[PDB]
Amino acid sequence: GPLGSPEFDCHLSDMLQQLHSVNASKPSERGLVRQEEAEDPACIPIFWVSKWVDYSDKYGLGYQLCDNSVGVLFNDSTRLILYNDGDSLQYIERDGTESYLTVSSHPNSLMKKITLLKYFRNYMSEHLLKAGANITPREGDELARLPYLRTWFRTRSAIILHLSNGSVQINFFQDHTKLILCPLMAAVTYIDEKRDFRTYRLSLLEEYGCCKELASRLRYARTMVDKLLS
Amino acid sequence: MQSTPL
Repeated sequence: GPLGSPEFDCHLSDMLQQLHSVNASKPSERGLVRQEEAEDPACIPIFWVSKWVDYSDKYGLGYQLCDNSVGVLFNDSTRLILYNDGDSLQYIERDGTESYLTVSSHPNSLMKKITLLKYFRNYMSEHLLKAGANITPREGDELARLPYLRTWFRTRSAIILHLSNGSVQINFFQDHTKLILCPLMAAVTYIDEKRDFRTYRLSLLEEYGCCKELASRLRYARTMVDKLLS
Repeated sequence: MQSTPL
């Protein structure tokens, strides 16, 4: 009978394909690298993770998005997000099912999770610096679908954050450099040690090249995306 | 672990 439109989510696959292509072009091995030619400021992301707390020993991973909304991915594989109005909540279970509630009007079974989210929110506000504070996100964030944290992991050197909109963010611990990868735009935003930022179209990095600093981080990114797909 | 502090 009728089919409808089953979700065949290709975003991670597309990201791998894009990274494989850019890396195979050996972008830092050029007679003259012309990195600026690959800039595309219009591809600036709408959302990224601005703060995070790994309390997975007890509760889960709490995070803030750049629009000031907060979320928690709990240890039971459920998600709770509080919008930037500070009142409205979205609850996402293990199967991806979404429901809506508020801090004052909610199912009793979610009381603990709401209390914990508030603890995460307050902790991040009191203690943590907002990443990309100098970045104005792409216009229309209120009109876009607010993403949640699908997957995350930490390596020795980085945290890898996979958002439901297909974006993958990699924050490097030692030097505070960060990558925001979007497979829809086929773009990467690089935040350097000085907090200066640039957005590049990956296909243009293939054509024009880039510095060793970015090229090496894109090789690492490919490895991380492979891990997400594994 | 946590992100960068103030």
